Amino acid sequence: YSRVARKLVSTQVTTGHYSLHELIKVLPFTYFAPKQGMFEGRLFFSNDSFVEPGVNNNVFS
Amino acid sequence: KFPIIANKRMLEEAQIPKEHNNVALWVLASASCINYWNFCGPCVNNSEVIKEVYKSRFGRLERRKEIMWKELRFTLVDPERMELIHALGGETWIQEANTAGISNVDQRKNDIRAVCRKVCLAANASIMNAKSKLVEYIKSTSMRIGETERKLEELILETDDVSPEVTLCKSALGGQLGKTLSFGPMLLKKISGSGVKVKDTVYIQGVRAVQFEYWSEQEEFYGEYKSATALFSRKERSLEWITIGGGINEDRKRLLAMCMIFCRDGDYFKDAPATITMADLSTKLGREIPYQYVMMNWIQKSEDNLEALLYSRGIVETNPGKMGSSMGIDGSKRAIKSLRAVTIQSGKIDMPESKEKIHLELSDNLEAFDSSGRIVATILDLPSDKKVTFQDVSFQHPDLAVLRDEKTAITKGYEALIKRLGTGDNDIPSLIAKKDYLSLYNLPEVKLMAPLIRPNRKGVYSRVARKLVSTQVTTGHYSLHELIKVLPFTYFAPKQGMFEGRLFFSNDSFVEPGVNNNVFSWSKADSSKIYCHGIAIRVPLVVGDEHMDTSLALLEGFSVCENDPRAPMVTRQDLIDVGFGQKVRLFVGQGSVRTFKRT
Amino acid sequence: MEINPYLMFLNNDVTSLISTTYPYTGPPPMSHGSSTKYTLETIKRTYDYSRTSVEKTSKVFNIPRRKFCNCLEDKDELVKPTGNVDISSLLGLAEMMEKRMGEGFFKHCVMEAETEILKMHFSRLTEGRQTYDWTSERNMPAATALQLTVDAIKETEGPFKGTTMLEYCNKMIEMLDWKEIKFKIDSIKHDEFLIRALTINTMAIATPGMIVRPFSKIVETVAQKICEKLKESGLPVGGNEKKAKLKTTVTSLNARMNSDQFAVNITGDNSKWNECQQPEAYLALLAYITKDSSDLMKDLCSVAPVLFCNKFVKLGQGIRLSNKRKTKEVIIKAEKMGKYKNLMREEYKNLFEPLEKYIQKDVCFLPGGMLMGMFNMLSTVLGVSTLCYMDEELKAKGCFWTGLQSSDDFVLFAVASNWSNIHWTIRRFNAVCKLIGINMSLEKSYGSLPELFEFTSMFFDGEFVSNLAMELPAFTTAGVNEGVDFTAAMSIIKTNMINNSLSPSTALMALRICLQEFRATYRVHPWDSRVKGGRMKIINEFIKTIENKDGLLIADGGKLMNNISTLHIPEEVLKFEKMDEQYRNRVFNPKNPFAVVSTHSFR
Repeated sequence: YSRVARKLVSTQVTTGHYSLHELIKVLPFTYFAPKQGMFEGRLFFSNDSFVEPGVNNNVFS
Repeated sequence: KFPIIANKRMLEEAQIPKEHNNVALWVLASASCINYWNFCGPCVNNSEVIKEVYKSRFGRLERRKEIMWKELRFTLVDPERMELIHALGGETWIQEANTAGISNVDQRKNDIRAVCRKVCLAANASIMNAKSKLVEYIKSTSMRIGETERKLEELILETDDVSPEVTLCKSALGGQLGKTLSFGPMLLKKISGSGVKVKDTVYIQGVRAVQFEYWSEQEEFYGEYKSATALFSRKERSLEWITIGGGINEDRKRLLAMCMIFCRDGDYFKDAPATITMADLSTKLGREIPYQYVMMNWIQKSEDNLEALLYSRGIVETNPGKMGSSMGIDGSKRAIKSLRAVTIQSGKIDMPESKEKIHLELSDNLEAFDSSGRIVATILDLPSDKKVTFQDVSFQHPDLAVLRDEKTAITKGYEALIKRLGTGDNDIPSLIAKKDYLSLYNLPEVKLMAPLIRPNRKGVYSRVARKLVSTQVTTGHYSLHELIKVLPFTYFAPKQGMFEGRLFFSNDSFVEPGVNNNVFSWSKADSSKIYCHGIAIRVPLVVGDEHMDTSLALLEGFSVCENDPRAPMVTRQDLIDVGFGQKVRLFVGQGSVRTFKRT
Repeated sequence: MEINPYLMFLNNDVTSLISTTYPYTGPPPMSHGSSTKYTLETIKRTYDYSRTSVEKTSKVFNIPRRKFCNCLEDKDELVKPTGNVDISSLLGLAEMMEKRMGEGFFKHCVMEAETEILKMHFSRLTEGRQTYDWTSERNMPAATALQLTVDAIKETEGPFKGTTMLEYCNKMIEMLDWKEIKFKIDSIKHDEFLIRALTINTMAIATPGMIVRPFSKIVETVAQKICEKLKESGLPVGGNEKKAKLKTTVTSLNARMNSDQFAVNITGDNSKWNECQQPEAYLALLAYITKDSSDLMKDLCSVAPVLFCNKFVKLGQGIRLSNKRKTKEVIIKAEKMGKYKNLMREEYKNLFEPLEKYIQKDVCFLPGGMLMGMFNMLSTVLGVSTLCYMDEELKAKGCFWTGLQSSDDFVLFAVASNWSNIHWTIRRFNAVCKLIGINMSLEKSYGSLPELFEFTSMFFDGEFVSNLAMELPAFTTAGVNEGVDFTAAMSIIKTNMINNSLSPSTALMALRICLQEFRATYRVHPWDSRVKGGRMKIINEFIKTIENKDGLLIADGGKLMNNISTLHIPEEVLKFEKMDEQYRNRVFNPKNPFAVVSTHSFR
C-alpha cells in the first residue's frame, strides 16, 4: 500500500494538478518502506475497515 | 395461525407441549404440530393392517417392481398395461418393456446389422486394401451373439435378411444373394425389361459440366420404402408411369423422390440447383461421388428440397373420375390438382420373390456387380458413421476402435496415480512420511496427465496445487483423496494470476477441491473407494485417519476452524487482504458454508 | 436487425408451433366484473334474437311473457342469430335419429337413467362448482346452501328424513305451495320464496339455486346416457377416445364415397349458444322421448324446463352517481334505477326502458334462453340430430354430409362431385340449423380441404395430431392436505400424458415445478437447504435422529423419488419399506389427534 500511496503523491505533486481530498486520505500509508505485491484496489487498516483511492465510502467521503 | 382442528384427550395423552421451542402448536392447532407429532410421539405397529387395506395400491407397486425395462424407439403408426400405457407408448415414441416373455432374435438381428454397417464403414479408410482390411476385420471380430459366443464369419451367411450391409459384407465371402437391390435406404427390385448403360452431362452453376450414367431402354421395377409400396417403369432418363399402394404422406413423398432419382427424371439432371454450386463437391474427403447420391444428400437436408424436386415434376389439374386415384404435393390422397403420371390406391402392392441366388464382384470402392453393371449395393447408400455402444462383442485387430477419449485419459491417469502408492518405498506414503514433496512434482504419471490440462492458465493451477501439497505435507495433516485429485497439476511451473476455485482440463471439464464431482468423488465411511463417473476404484492401501484431516485441502493459506456466524462472508479474491486471528466465513460449495482462519 | 418471432411457420408445420400462440394455462388476471351494463345487454340481445312480438300476460305474476317459439316473424336479415324454434322439424329430426339408432333406444336410455337415479342419495347434490343461496342471497358451494335449506325445513315444518333424491324433489315441490317459511331468524311468504327459488346470479356464467339442481342433474344424466351411443359426440370425454372417434369418422368417410366425389371440411363455431337455446323445445323433445315409458319420468323430465321458462335474473351491482369534480359519489341499487332514469346516459337509458315492464323489484323475468353452462349434453344431442339429417333432394344430386359436434363447436364434412353443389349443401345445412335456433358465426368459422381442420383445440392434420388442453393444479385456491394434493397432481399429469397433451420431458419439468409450488404453499423446504422458517426449526434439530433421508416425506424435509413410471404410486407407498421404522410408526399411528391415510391432514 505504501508504494501505491507514494506513487500517487508524486504524480499529483510533480505537476500541480492535485486533489487535496486524496492526499489527506492516502498519506498514513507512506510511512513504511515500499515492497512488491499485487494491489487489489483497497487499503485496509488493522480493523477490517478500508478506504479506496478515488471513490467515496463510509470511512472517507 | 391455528386453522387446523384437533382432538383434546388425544393431545394430552401424547404429551404435546406448546411452545416447545417457541412454536405454539395450539380444539385448534398449527401445522408444525404434525411435525412434532411424527418426530417425537407415540409408536405403534400397524404396518400389516395398512398394507392389507391398501392391497390394490401395494400390488400395483409390486407389479411395477416386477418389470424388466427395455429400450425405446421413435416411430409412428405404420388392463395391467392400461395402468401404465401413459408411460409405455405414446405416438412418436414407444418402449418395448416386457413382463414375462423373452425371445432374443430381432434384437440380435439389429445388433448384427449394426455391427456389419460398422465394419463395412471401418474398411473405408484406404484406397487399395479395402477387401483385405474388410475380411481381416471380419475374421478379427467375434461376438457373444445371443447366448452363443459365435464369430462374425458365419452369421452373415446363416442369416436370411436382405440389407445393403449384409450383402456388401457377404459378397466378399462369395455368399449367395437374392437378386435384391439397394438404392439408398430404399429397396428396389426388377420385374421386366432390360437396357444398357449410357452417359450424359449435367451443368453446375451454368458453366461447368459433369458426367453421369443411366439406361436408355424400358424397364419395370418394384420400389419399396418404409410403409410404402410402389410400381413404375423407367424409359430414357425419364419416368413413364408409376403406382402406389401404401398410403402415407412422408413415406410416399420420399419414395417417389427416390424412384425419380432412380429414373433421373427432371430438369435438375440438365442443370443443378444453386445449392450445389455452393459446394460443387461430388467427392468425399479423397474419393468421388456420383450425382444421384449428391442429389439425395441435398434432399436429406430439408423437405423444401423435396418439394422443389416434386415441382420439377409436372403438376396438372385432375380430371373427374380420377380424384380417387390422384395425388397431392403433400401426399394428399385426392386433390383437385395432382402430378403427372401418378396413381394412388389402397392395399400394399404384393411384392414378388426371386428364387435365383448369385454372387457378385467387389470393386476398389467396394461396389458389387452381378451382371450388366446393375450395382446392388455400396457404402454410398449407408448412413453417416454413428457411434453406438457394442456389447457381447470382441474386436481384436487394429482399427477395432479408437478407445481414446479425454474422460478415459483422465481415468487412466488417476488409476496410475492410485496404483503408484504400492505400499512401498519410492511411493506416495514414503515420500509423505519423508516430507519430500518436490519429487512428487516430477513423477511420470503427472507428466502423462499434463497434456489434459488447460494450457492458457496452467501456471496458476500448478502454483495452487503445489501450495496445497506442501502445506499438507510439511504439517503432516493431509488427505490422500484431495492430494491425488490435485497432483496432475503439480507439473508445470508456478505463475501469478487470478484463481477462481476450479481447475479446468482441456476438454472444458473441471475439478474443484473440498467438494465432490462426477469425474472425481469420495466420502467418508467408504474412503477405500474413489468414484470416477460412477466407476468405483479401489485403494491398494487402508486408512482411517490419513484422510480425516482435510483442514488444509480446502484453501491454500488457511485452515478450517469452529463455526461462527458473526464472521463476515467473503469471496476468494479479498482473501489476499486478510490478517491473522481474523475468522472469515466462505462458501465451499452449493449452500455449503465454512469458517476459516489464516495459517 | 429486427426479431420477428413468426417466420418459423414457413418451413415448418403449424401443428407443432401453434401452442406458442396462446399463453400457459392458469387463472387469468382479466377478472371481468359482471355489473348492470353487460347483463342488460345480454337480456336485450336475447329479446332481440326473438324475431317475434307476441305476448301473453300471466296469472302468477301479472307480467307479460314473450313467447319466442313457433311464432317466427321478421324474416328479414336472417344471417344474424335467431331463436324462434319449430317443433315439427325438431320432432322430425328426433324421429330420423331414432330410426337410425333404433326403436327402443330412447326407452333403454331413460330406463338406465331412472334406475341409476333410484339408488342415488340426495347428498350427491353437494358435488357442484357453486350455487346461489336463496336465504342469504349470495353464492356459495353446494354443501352450504344444502345445509341451509335442510335446517330451514327443520325450523319451519320439521326435518327431512327422506335421505333420497325423490323425497328431496317432492319436498321442494310441496314447499312451492307453502305459504310461510322460516329460517335463522326470519320468515317469508309464498311469492317471495317462489321468486327466490327462481332467482339466478351472474358469477356472466349463471349460478342457479338448489331447488332446480336435482332435476337438471337428472336431465343431464339422461342426455349423457344418450350421448354415449352416438358416434358424433365428443362431449362426455376427450383425448384418446376423441382421436379414435375422429379417425373412425374419417376412415368410414373415405370408405363410403366413390372415386367421382371430392370432400371438404369446415371448422364451425356456434355463436350465442346460450342466447338461442330455449327450454320449451327441450320440454317438447323430452316429452317425445319419454312418450313410451313410465309416467314418472314423463313428469320428472318436465320440471327443469318449465323452471327455466320462468327464471328471474338478479341484476348486478347498481350504478353510481357523481358530481362534476367527482368530489361526491352516490351509490344506488338496481331496483331504484327506474327511479333516476332521467339522469342516466342515453345508451344506458335506451337499454333500460324497454325492459322496465319485465322488472318486478330488482330482477328481470327472462322467459327463456339458456345462460347457464347446463344442458350441454342436450344441446349436443340436438346438434347430432341436426347432423343425422338426409332426404331425397340430396340423394338425387349425389351429395350428403356428416361430422362431429361439441357443445358449441363442431366440424362438418360435406360430400359432392362438383365445386358448386358443395355450396348448395352448405346452405341447406345452415338453413336447417337456423330453423331451430342453432346459428353459426362468419368471422370465426372457416373451411378447407379435408386434410386440415380443428376441434376443441385439437388441431388435426394429415398427421401429427396436436393437443393444447394442458391442465394443471392449483394449491393456494384449493388447499386440502399435505398428503393428497401431490398425489392428485401426479394423477393429473399422468392423465394429461394419456391425452398426449404432455411429453416425457414436459411432464418432468411440470412435476419439478408443482413440487416447488407445493413446498412454497405449505411453507416447507428440504433439510439440505439453509432455511430458518418455523416448521424448519424443529426439523433443523430432529433430523440427525434419522438415516433414511430418502424415505422422509416431502412435507417433512424430504426429497423426491417418484418419476414418470412411478406416478400412480404415491410417495408414501414408495418410501414405506425405506422410512426408518421409528418415523414410520410415528406417522402411521391411528392413535393420533388427527389417497393414503397419513398423520398429515388439515381438518
